[PDB]
Amino acid sequence: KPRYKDPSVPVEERVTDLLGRMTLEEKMSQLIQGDITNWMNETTGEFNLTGLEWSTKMRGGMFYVGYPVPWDYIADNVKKAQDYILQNTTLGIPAIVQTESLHGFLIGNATIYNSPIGFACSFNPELIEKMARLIGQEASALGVNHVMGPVVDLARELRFGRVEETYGEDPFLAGEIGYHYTKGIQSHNISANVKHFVGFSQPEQGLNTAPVHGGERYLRTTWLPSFKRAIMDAGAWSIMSAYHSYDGIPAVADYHTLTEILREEWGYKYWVTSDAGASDRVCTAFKLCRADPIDKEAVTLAILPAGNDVEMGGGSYNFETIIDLVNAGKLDIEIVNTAVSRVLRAKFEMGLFENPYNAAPASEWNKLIHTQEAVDLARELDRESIVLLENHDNALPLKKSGSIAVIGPMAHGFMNYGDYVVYESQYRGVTPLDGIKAAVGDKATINYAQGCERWSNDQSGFAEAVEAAKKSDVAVVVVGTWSRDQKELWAGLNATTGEHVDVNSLSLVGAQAPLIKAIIDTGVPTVVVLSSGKPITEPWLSNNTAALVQQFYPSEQGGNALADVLFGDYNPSGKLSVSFPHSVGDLPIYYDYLNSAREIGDAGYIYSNGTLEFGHQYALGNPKAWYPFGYGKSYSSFEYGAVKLDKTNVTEADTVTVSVDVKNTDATREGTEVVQVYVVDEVASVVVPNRLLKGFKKVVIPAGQTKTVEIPLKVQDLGLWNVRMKYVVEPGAFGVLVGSSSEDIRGNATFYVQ
Amino acid sequence: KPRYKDPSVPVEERVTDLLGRMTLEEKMSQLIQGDITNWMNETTGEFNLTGLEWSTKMRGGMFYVGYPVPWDYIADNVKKAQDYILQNTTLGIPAIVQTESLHGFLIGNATIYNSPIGFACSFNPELIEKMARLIGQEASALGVNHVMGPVVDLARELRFGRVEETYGEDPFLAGEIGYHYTKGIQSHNISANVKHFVGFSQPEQGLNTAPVHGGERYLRTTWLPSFKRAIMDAGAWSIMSAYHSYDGIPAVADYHTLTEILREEWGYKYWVTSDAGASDRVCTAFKLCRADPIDKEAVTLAILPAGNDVEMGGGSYNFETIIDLVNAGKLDIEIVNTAVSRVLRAKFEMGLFENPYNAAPASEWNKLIHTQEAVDLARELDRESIVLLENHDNALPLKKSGSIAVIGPMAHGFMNYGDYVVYESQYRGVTPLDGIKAAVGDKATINYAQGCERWSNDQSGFAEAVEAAKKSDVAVVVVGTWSRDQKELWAGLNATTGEHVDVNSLSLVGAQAPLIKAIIDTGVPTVVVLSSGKPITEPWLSNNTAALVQQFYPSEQGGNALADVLFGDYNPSGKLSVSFPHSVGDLPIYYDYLNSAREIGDAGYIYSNGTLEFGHQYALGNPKAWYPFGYGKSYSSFEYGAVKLDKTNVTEADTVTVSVDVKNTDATREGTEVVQVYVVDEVASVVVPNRLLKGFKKVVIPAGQTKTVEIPLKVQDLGLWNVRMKYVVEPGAFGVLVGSSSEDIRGNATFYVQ
Ligand SMILES: *[C@@H]1O[C@H](CO)[C@@H](O[C@@H]2O[C@H](CO)[C@@H](O)[C@H](O)[C@H]2NC(C)=O)[C@H](O)[C@H]1NC(C)=O
Ligand SMILES: *[C@@H]1O[C@H](CO)[C@@H](O[C@@H]2O[C@H](CO)[C@@H](O)[C@H](O)[C@H]2NC(C)=O)[C@H](O)[C@H]1NC(C)=O
Ligand SMILES: *[C@@H]1O[C@H](CO)[C@@H](O[C@@H]2O[C@H](CO)[C@@H](O)[C@H](O)[C@H]2NC(C)=O)[C@H](O)[C@H]1NC(C)=O
Ligand SMILES: *[C@@H]1O[C@H](CO)[C@@H](O[C@@H]2O[C@H](CO)[C@@H](O)[C@H](O)[C@H]2NC(C)=O)[C@H](O)[C@H]1NC(C)=O
Ligand SMILES: *[C@@H]1O[C@H](CO)[C@@H](O[C@@H]2O[C@H](CO)[C@@H](O)[C@H](O)[C@H]2NC(C)=O)[C@H](O)[C@H]1NC(C)=O
Ligand SMILES: *[C@@H]1O[C@H](CO)[C@@H](O[C@@H]2O[C@H](CO)[C@@H](O)[C@H](O)[C@H]2NC(C)=O)[C@H](O)[C@H]1NC(C)=O
Ligand SMILES: O[C@@H]1[C@@H](O)[C@@H](O)O[C@H](CO[C@H]2OC[C@@H](O)[C@H](O)[C@H]2O)[C@H]1O
Ligand SMILES: O[C@@H]1[C@@H](O)[C@@H](O)O[C@H](CO[C@H]2OC[C@@H](O)[C@H](O)[C@H]2O)[C@H]1O
Ligand SMILES: O[C@@H]1[C@@H](O)[C@H](O)O[C@H](CO[C@H]2OC[C@@H](O)[C@H](O)[C@H]2O)[C@H]1O
Ligand SMILES: O[C@@H]1[C@@H](O)[C@H](O)O[C@H](CO[C@H]2OC[C@@H](O)[C@H](O)[C@H]2O)[C@H]1O
Ligand SMILES: O[C@@H]1[C@@H](O)[C@H](O)O[C@H](CO[C@H]2OC[C@@H](O)[C@H](O)[C@H]2O)[C@H]1O
Ligand SMILES: O[C@@H]1[C@@H](O)[C@H](O)O[C@H](CO[C@H]2OC[C@@H](O)[C@H](O)[C@H]2O)[C@H]1O
Ligand SMILES: *[C@@H]1O[C@H](CO)[C@@H](O)[C@H](O)[C@H]1NC(C)=O
Ligand SMILES: *[C@@H]1O[C@H](CO)[C@@H](O)[C@H](O)[C@H]1NC(C)=O
Ligand SMILES: *[C@@H]1O[C@H](CO)[C@@H](O)[C@H](O)[C@H]1NC(C)=O
Ligand SMILES: *[C@@H]1O[C@H](CO)[C@@H](O)[C@H](O)[C@H]1NC(C)=O
Ligand SMILES: *[C@@H]1O[C@H](CO)[C@@H](O)[C@H](O)[C@H]1NC(C)=O
Ligand SMILES: *[C@@H]1O[C@H](CO)[C@@H](O)[C@H](O)[C@H]1NC(C)=O
Ligand SMILES: *[C@@H]1O[C@H](CO)[C@@H](O)[C@H](O)[C@H]1NC(C)=O
Ligand SMILES: *[C@@H]1O[C@H](CO)[C@@H](O)[C@H](O)[C@H]1NC(C)=O
Ligand SMILES: *[C@@H]1O[C@H](CO)[C@@H](O)[C@H](O)[C@H]1NC(C)=O
Ligand SMILES: OC[C@H]1O[C@@H](O)[C@H](O)[C@@H](O)[C@@H]1O
Ligand SMILES: [Ca+2]
Ligand SMILES: [Ca+2]
Repeated sequence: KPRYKDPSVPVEERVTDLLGRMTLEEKMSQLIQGDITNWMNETTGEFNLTGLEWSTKMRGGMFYVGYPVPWDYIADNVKKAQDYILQNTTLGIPAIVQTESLHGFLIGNATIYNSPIGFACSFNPELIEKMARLIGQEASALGVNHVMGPVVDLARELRFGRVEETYGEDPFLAGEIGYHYTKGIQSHNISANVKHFVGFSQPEQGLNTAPVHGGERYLRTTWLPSFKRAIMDAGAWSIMSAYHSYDGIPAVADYHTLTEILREEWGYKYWVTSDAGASDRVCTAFKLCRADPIDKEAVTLAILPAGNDVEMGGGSYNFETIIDLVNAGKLDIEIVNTAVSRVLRAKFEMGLFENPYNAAPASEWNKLIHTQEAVDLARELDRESIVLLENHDNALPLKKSGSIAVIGPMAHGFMNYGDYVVYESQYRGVTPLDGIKAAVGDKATINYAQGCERWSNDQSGFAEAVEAAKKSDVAVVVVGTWSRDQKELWAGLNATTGEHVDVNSLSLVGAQAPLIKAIIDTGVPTVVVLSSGKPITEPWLSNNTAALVQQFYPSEQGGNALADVLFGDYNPSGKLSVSFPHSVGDLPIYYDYLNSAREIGDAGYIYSNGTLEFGHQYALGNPKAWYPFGYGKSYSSFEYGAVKLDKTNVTEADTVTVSVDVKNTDATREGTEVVQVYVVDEVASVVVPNRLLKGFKKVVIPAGQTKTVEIPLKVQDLGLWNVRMKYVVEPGAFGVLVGSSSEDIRGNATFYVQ
Repeated sequence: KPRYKDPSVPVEERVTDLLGRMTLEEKMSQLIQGDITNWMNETTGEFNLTGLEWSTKMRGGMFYVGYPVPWDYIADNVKKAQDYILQNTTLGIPAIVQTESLHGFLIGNATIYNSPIGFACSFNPELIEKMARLIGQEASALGVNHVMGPVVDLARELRFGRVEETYGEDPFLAGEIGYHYTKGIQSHNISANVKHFVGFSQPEQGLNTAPVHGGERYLRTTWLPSFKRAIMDAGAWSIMSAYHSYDGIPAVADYHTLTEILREEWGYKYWVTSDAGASDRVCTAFKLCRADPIDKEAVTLAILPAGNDVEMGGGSYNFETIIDLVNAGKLDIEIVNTAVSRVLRAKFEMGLFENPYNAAPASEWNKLIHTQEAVDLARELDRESIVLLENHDNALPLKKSGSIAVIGPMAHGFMNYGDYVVYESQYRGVTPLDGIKAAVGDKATINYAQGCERWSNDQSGFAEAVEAAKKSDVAVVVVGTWSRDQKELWAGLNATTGEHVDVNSLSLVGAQAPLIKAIIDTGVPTVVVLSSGKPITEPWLSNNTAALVQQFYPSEQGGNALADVLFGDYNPSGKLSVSFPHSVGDLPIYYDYLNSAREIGDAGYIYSNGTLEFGHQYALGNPKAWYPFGYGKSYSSFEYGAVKLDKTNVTEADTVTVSVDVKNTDATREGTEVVQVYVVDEVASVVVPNRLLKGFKKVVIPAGQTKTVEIPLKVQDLGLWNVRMKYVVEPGAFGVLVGSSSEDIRGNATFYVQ
């Protein structure tokens, strides 16, 4: 009876015991990612035993299963791989089984939630946790025990294609959502995988994987906090390192971040994997070794001792030279032993040695995957993510009567999903047109016209659209950006957002802006719905439409959720997770800019009648956000009382509770507000962000009633990185600005740290 | 009599002697900038004795004289200040007498050279040195002994209003020009003033004085090298610190840069002044101390011990609290003593204690200022800075015969000077129209038409322009950007470039692009001249005009210089000092991007007929330069032979000389080429720039002849900053790429470092 098999023995002693029974070859095998296709034929489902035996021996620690196949192909062949480990290897080390989960378990006919940038707008981390739990349920059903999420990168570069995959631009919010997500996944003993460590998503020129300029204080002030919450506090069992270099040091090879910060400072106990092909990039993109033939040893010497424990597939599998480098004396066995230990500790605490078989039987899959609870939750969360940008003279909510024109490329014909959905997902789900027809039934006339193709400047289709609008009491125009599923994205089909789809303009592409202009000119009240993955720059829309609504890439219930809002069954509650600029010329546009930024001189202006009004910052434009972070209106209005602090004179050990009474001045309907708390460190030893979101609360306030909102601020989380790169909460004054948005402040107070 | 007065005693013992006799009140007075208007009425020229006595006492180390007044107001009131120091103070410490010299001595009716971004295109640093020498002549004639330049900031953020004030985007070329300029000035015992230390010109959003994101490897690799050549090798007697923060440490308050790098590592012997009001900014913009009432003590404690010796005017004169900080035990007298020493040491090296009186007599000023030598040099340097972008079917050079149309707002009416020009300068100089009339005389008919105003979308004038085109054999259209003189810029008049004039678009403002199209559509061969202070994004110009010419902001001879190129008396030789992007959405665009940047995937495209070809980087745009760094054409073609290296296997200590034979293949005419040499560090320990200019040579090659060019590369200048932030020249291969531009490479070789 070997000690590592005994669950009453403590985790460290189990790891120590298993580690001393392993050959170097078996150690290597834990640190190299395999793939299910090594033994599963992707088109037929046929099983290659030889392929299984080799993959287990050479790269058996964990394997990827994200292919667009039927459910049984994954379940049967995961099961066969775990049967084989258990009965046909000496040590029986269970496999970690990897897929994508970003806004849904990446398999055909599982539940699709709205894209991350969108559900960040909900400001509802409890509901996001519920989502992660149901995602975990769907994945666990087929034998998966690891998911490659959450993404805790920040949307600080709007031209970048993966903005949609983030939880917005603010460290705190992305931190809270990442924590709740990770916790909901790990409730099912499924490993999360926090990505992409660290500083990834401010690439130069906005281009996918390009390097990032920045210093250490910005890394520690802005980029790392969202990793810290998911890692230390939610106990994430795995981390993915990134494709970029940060101030010239590749993320996959950065000792300072991967070892000094992650292990020494934060106490991280588990493993880091490279991104896909990111090992090879060390020679091929960064030029830190010879690319042809690729210097496998150099790759390994750069990334394993830095702290990147596991090499992912998609590269040249450079970690096969581990054995050679250990025998040459060039790599100490302890470095390997530490990486292996990190992988095994994860597996013990996940419970994999006790229950390695995860999958439910074939007959239960339909009762675990795409359940009503999950569908309903997708509608609920999507509905709570929609942001009302504008609403003039009670144009919304619409009446369920009269005639309604439904116009635009995004209104029907295809579901406008974000990236990280499976092939052909776009052919199911509730479109905006579907949603509107089902909301009105027989009580109103719906006049549908496509208007234009999203990918064309052709205006052929405008006459049909204009006619639709002119014979209607109101017009809804659905436009935006679009992405592609995992097959069509990498086959090169046209898109405006997603991984490896970066833009040099945030204006509506093609015929979409003229389409809107054609409908407005009819004089019919025109509501624009932006259906998209990131900000869109059309400032003229604000005051030239009846109303303007933002639904970031929808869920499979997108159209029901949109109509819930359009017709008033749900009073819209979303707040912006990311700031909207006036133009791509104005970037970056994040609300948390350091003091001495943004607010400098006078802005100029180009009028639509042709007049130029010259200014300075800028000569003919405006560096201020068109819409700031945390902006969002309601059909109700909210009145804030005096802000009240439970403590005024405090120590860095204390918690200052922010209190404020919020009244719903709407007599007829219940309304939801997101009370936001911004902390300002008034006087500092180094330059700090002008303001920071440090707490918030989403509250449902009955018509005419008042609710008391309490938001805790832990003083220890409000510090800075001083000139010696030490974290300190300096004695002095801290402003507390409480509001409806990052600019829309309704009250303030001040506490004093001693 | 005292040892500090003795020119045989060495400088360090002179400084010691003088310092030991000074009161604390006298030491303060050295470190606070005065102003000549403290005793000279700007309007009348009347003398305030009281004012002089107060200024000398409290702020008499140095004073500013950059006011738009007559020559005698500066000369007489400078002399009265130096007379008063000698005769009526105890110690007789002569004043440093400060003005602006950026592209000309800043006083009415002096010689105006073309803007720095322009003269960097000459790639002719010996000629720039002559310019700096004549500039020193004009300044010295009126008693000035210090000039606030060169600008060694890099043009890395094209939205920033001060691109025109830099020598382009490249560290090497800015370092060479800065050195030569610094030497030309100091040849007259006029102190140079290397600005703006350090990392100023990549402000967030491009806004004036906004903070900069970057790490220390970027600072060391890219920003510091231009400072280093001017400071360490040219022996610059002063430095000015900047308005910005770099990774959240204010430039004015950065011990690491101002002291550890600048003194401990570079051995810099002299003094640093703040920028204008930059002291106050520690509290007011950066919020590192109370702003109202401003914490003078805290400002002083932040900047003086960091290594910023001297406080400029334009703030609250916070250094007046030095005396109080010393009395309270909070500031060590030795900090003050070192700052003063630095100022006094500079004064001794300048020879000021031996010759306090600079000025020439009133009767000689017309023989020292605006001489034919300076004026002619202005034309020569300007014509050498013009860059030929396109020239289809030998449209250029033009014939001095037939009819010529001269069109556009910048062709006549005003001179399109850059910033750092004095009030009403724009009403003198040679316009493009002036120069074109003088070139042809009566041999050609010249048909003028303004076309449009630069500041208006009004197209009233287009008929007149079209008409002028239709009755000419060829058309010249001069459009671009504009700036303002020192009064008009700061009184808020309209502009597209200049200090505090930043832009969110690089497209032609107003009617200028439709003006061009109107003239083109007429069928008449159209030559476009771009007259501007930064890149302009109009890709369609390249293949829809007969020729395309860049003239960055001209000298007072700009029209002649332009005419000299257009009609072929001078064969154009300019090469770009900065890269031209396709759009403002494509930024940044510098040629020296780190490996893994710029060249990532396929680019999309928007056809003029509306068709959309979707790509990836970007969906509908191109991140590649429209015109790269070092691009420039000739009326001749150049054929490059084999690149040879005098040494192949070398050490850190050696110098590798590059050699190549270049043939002018034009039978009829002499041609100038700028052979440029790029180094590639092929395999590195950290991520380095993809290629860097490390050498060039401008060569005049006769018709049909071949000329051997030799460019030296010192190996110790080709290193990087490794993972421990040490400078090292790592053993291995270095590629040598020899070319007509940073893209257009014609030959190569490799040497190896052992
Ligand atoms: C079953 O799996 C093995 C892989 O383990 C396959 O064998 C490989 O065949 C390819 C041919 O392209 C060779 O390049 C490799 O060197 C082989 N590797 C090994 C380890 O055998 C085999 O082709 C698979 N068979 C089927 C029918 O799918
Ligand atoms: C997650 O994994 C842990 C580890 O296997 C599970 O906790 C154990 O459950 C058994 C009962 O089957 C208990 O006797 C042990 O005391 C528990 N161990 C620890 C360390 O807590 C847990 O049940 C699994 N959770 C889920 C949701 O499957
Ligand atoms: C953008 O993508 C769509 C595919 O979603 C392209 O449309 C198809 O084009 C082919 C012709 O090449 C037709 O046979 C298909 O029937 C079209 N499908 C649809 C749904 O229209 C579209 O042409 C692409 N556009 C651009 C500009 O690349
Ligand atoms: C001559 O210079 C002195 C400066 O020493 C001027 O005196 C100042 O007068 C103004 C009145 O507007 C006050 O704000 C200052 O506080 C005074 N300063 C001092 C130190 O006395 C004097 O007014 C000047 N006279 C002129 C130009 O005619
Ligand atoms: C620049 O200043 C230096 C220092 O005052 C001048 O050099 C001195 O000139 C005297 C006679 O005129 C010589 O006898 C000394 O040997 C020189 N001293 C040093 C230290 O060089 C120099 O002439 C000045 N240059 C100009 C152009 O005015
Ligand atoms: C840009 O500035 C110019 C001056 O260079 C303005 O033109 C002047 O306008 C005033 C009227 O306000 C007149 O008194 C002058 O006669 C005008 N000068 C010229 C040369 O025409 C111009 O209006 C400004 N434009 C904008 C849009 O601000
Ligand atoms: O429909 C509601 C109104 O009943 C009222 O409560 O104000 C809400 C917000 O409207 C303001 O902000 C958005 C802008 O578009 C409006 O002009 C402004 O009144 C609204 O939603
Ligand atoms: O007019 C001269 C010609 O004598 C010849 O030598 O080529 C020169 C360079 O021309 C090329 O580059 C610029 C493009 O505009 C041309 O079409 C291309 O042939 C030219 O200036
Ligand atoms: O057996 C399951 C079904 O119960 C479930 O509802 O659909 C799954 C996915 O299969 C369809 O969509 C994706 C493609 O891979 C298949 O070809 C489709 O039939 C089934 O596996
Ligand atoms: O978020 C990461 C991406 O950065 C990256 O491009 O793809 C990853 C998924 O990689 C899988 O697919 C490709 C295979 O080669 C790998 O082995 C897989 O793990 C994302 O999670
Ligand atoms: O006397 C000199 C002239 O010799 C010189 O050529 O011009 C100088 C500047 O004079 C004009 O420009 C600046 C303004 O302040 C003056 O009032 C102008 O006349 C003269 O000082
Ligand atoms: O290049 C610097 C600029 O950054 C700054 O804005 O102005 C300086 C000139 O300062 C003079 O003008 C204003 C006065 O208050 C100062 O005392 C002067 O030295 C430029 O050199
Ligand atoms: C899967 O099976 C089919 C033939 O039955 C074949 O076309 C395909 O290449 C197979 N793939 C592998 C890896 O064996
Ligand atoms: C695994 O081991 C068992 C013996 O316990 C055997 O029955 C089975 O066939 C083996 N399978 C493989 C694939 O080696
Ligand atoms: C729309 O009008 C409102 C009120 O007049 C104004 O505050 C807002 O700035 C305008 N928005 C835009 C984008 O012009
Ligand atoms: C254009 O709009 C602005 C609005 O105030 C105004 O100054 C100007 O007179 C208008 N111009 C024309 C041509 O109507
Ligand atoms: C906070 O402390 C200051 C210390 O001077 C005191 O004036 C003030 O009364 C305190 N406030 C409260 C609410 O106790
Ligand atoms: C200069 O003198 C005039 C009148 O002689 C006076 O009105 C003006 O204020 C003075 N200027 C300054 C700046 O003192
Ligand atoms: C300066 O000194 C001399 C005495 O050498 C005296 O004649 C003159 O009046 C003094 N000037 C002033 C302004 O005090
Ligand atoms: C102009 O045409 C040339 C020659 O075909 C081509 O290489 C170049 O890319 C074109 N430039 C632009 C900006 O269209
Ligand atoms: C637009 O130009 C492109 C040039 O390749 C061509 O393919 C396309 O057919 C043109 N447009 C139309 C409507 O024919
Ligand atoms: O080239 C690398 C890329 O190739 C694609 O096939 C994968 O799906 C991506 O996730 C991967 O990063
Ligand atoms: Ca503070
Ligand atoms: Ca090397």
